[PDB]
Amino acid sequence: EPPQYMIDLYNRYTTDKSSTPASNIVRSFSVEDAISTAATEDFPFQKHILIFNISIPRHEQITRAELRLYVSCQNDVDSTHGLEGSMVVYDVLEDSETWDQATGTKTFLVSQDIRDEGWETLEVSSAVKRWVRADSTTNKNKLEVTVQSHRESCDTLDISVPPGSKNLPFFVVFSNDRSNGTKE
Amino acid sequence: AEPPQYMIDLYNRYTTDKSSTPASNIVRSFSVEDAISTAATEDFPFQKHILIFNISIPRHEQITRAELRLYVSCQNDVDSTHGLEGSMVVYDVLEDSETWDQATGTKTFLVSQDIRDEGWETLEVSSAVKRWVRADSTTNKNKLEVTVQSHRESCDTLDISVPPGSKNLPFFVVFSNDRSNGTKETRLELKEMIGHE
Amino acid sequence: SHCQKTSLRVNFEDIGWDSWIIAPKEYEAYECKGGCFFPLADDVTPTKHAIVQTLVHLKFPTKVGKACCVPTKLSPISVLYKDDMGVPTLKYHYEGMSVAECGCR
Amino acid sequence: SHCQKTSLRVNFEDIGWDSWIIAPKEYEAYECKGGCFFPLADDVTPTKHAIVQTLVHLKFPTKVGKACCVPTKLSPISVLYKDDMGVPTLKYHYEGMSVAECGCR
Ligand SMILES: *[C@@H]1O[C@H](CO)[C@@H](O[C@@H]2O[C@H](CO)[C@@H](O)[C@H](O)[C@H]2NC(C)=O)[C@H](O)[C@H]1NC(C)=O
Ligand SMILES: *[C@@H]1O[C@H](CO)[C@@H](O)[C@H](O)[C@H]1NC(C)=O
Ligand SMILES: [Zn+2]
Ligand SMILES: [Zn+2]
Ligand SMILES: [Zn+2]
Ligand SMILES: [Zn+2]
Ligand SMILES: [Zn+2]
Ligand SMILES: [Zn+2]
Ligand SMILES: [Zn+2]
Ligand SMILES: [Zn+2]
Ligand SMILES: [Zn+2]
Ligand SMILES: [Zn+2]
Repeated sequence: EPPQYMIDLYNRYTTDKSSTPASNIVRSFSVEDAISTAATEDFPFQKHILIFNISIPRHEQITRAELRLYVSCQNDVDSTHGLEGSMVVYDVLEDSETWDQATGTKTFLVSQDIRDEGWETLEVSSAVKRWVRADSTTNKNKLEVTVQSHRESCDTLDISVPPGSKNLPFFVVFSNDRSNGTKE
Repeated sequence: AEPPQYMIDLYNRYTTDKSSTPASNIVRSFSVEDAISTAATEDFPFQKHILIFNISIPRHEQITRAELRLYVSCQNDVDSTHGLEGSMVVYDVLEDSETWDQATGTKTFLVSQDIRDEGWETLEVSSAVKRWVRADSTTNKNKLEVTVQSHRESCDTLDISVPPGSKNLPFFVVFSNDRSNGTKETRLELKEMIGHE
Repeated sequence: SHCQKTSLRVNFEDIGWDSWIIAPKEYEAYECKGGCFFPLADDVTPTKHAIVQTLVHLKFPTKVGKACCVPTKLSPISVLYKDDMGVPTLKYHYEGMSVAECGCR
Repeated sequence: SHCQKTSLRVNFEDIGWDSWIIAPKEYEAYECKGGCFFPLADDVTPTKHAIVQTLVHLKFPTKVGKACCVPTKLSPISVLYKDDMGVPTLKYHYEGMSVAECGCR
């Protein structure tokens, strides 16, 4: 059930004992729900609205947050013509029940050019910091990821998302205690 | 021997239901070790007393206040019912000399005190003790000179009770606190208990 | 029983501390009586090691002992005494003389 | 004896903490064995109350027990585990898991 990333981090932290981590507390948050929209002529890219349930104690000061995605050409024929593209993640402030990027209000986080099939790491600490300080006005705690394939590439270059069950997205929040371990 | 009742009275004061907690947590009493007394002369018409103490306060302690308590009394004199009036001054002795008392050496003025009633007087001489703690090992201190000046209509032999007498001798009262707010002091307290254990 | 603070008056002559303690000659020192039995509740402020060892005790009671009931916080008292050099010393806060809280460690 | 730190390996399967502790599977928690017998030396960092209570026990062994040998300082370990919500949590310093120093209290 826990990601191998978390286990690798433990092995990393316990191996390199001569080097202390920048963040003492690390948590893993799997995706709660996903709304996927295929590419259209008006919007030639894959749209994914990812909903998480990140809840970090207020006595904790978060340092860094990672969004790990599995980029893969979804088992298509004639995929051997190459594999090149890019993906962009936006922090969603205002949503709407029509389409994905074709509505709402977003703040740009990270742009990532992709090549190798596999896991990518996107530093989206900014959004999580905004999610902790919710202020209860806008419906957040969610973000949208778009996957753009370059010319002469895979038809369905995308990230593995629900309702699939293999290599699903998840958050990694790096945090430390403000009271230096007293309250935590 | 036993500690002065002044220390006991301070304890009783602290243990009684006082609404005011003391300014200093640590209080010590240091009796006089030796005293050099010179009677009044024509050149210097006053009683001269050089008082030597053995005050030793830990360097981890920050002292707040020091009191020099003296017993002013007309020393069993004839015509002692003619009054008791005068003044006394204490100097921190910087440089000494084996000739006379005030007629030599180097002094820093501390306290001037007009006296009337026979009994104990209290002189706030915190200044001198602070210099004694910060010795710097250059000048010979840890001692002070007290002079007693009698007025016209007073006792013939107005003085303070000092050695070689044995009644109501002078003593120091040092009010102190710990610099590390009790961290370093309680450590030295503990090592004392294991020694007493 | 259960780890809790109990009363305990200490006369210094009985322990021989009358040889240097001028006052109060006798005081309330308190005592932590009782045992640290499973489960360890919040009222003894157990540490993780105390919790671990207790759980180990349940598993191996013949090899590993339970946590001990000890003073967690200590309160000072007013003490008038003589220094090692014989110097009369009065301390309004003489730290660590009486039990404030008890706990399992 | 002498209040001292001894070895103590803790398998989380034995205490049932394998249900939430992902890593490690077992660790060195250490243990404070021995008794606080007179006199209490510097090497057990005795408190004034511990000294008092020890002297009282010698005087009144039927009324007052000796000080207990307990962990004075505790050292953290690295722990990977699941939160109450099932959230995988990794803590480089999981405080209070192993004994650093022992002492008399
Ligand atoms: C997301 O996490 C939050 C925790 O903050 C969950 O909120 C709980 O929801 C239940 C639902 O009845 C309440 O009874 C609890 O009181 C809530 N806890 C808090 C701390 O508010 C929420 O259920 C989670 N969502 C999902 C889909 O798992
Ligand atoms: C004076 O006090 C010091 C404190 O450091 C002590 O060592 C010394 O024995 C004392 N001397 C006399 C004569 O009391
Ligand atoms: Zn927290
Ligand atoms: Zn195709
Ligand atoms: Zn590009
Ligand atoms: Zn003349
Ligand atoms: Zn001191
Ligand atoms: Zn005058
Ligand atoms: Zn006059
Ligand atoms: Zn006259
Ligand atoms: Zn038991
Ligand atoms: Zn205090």
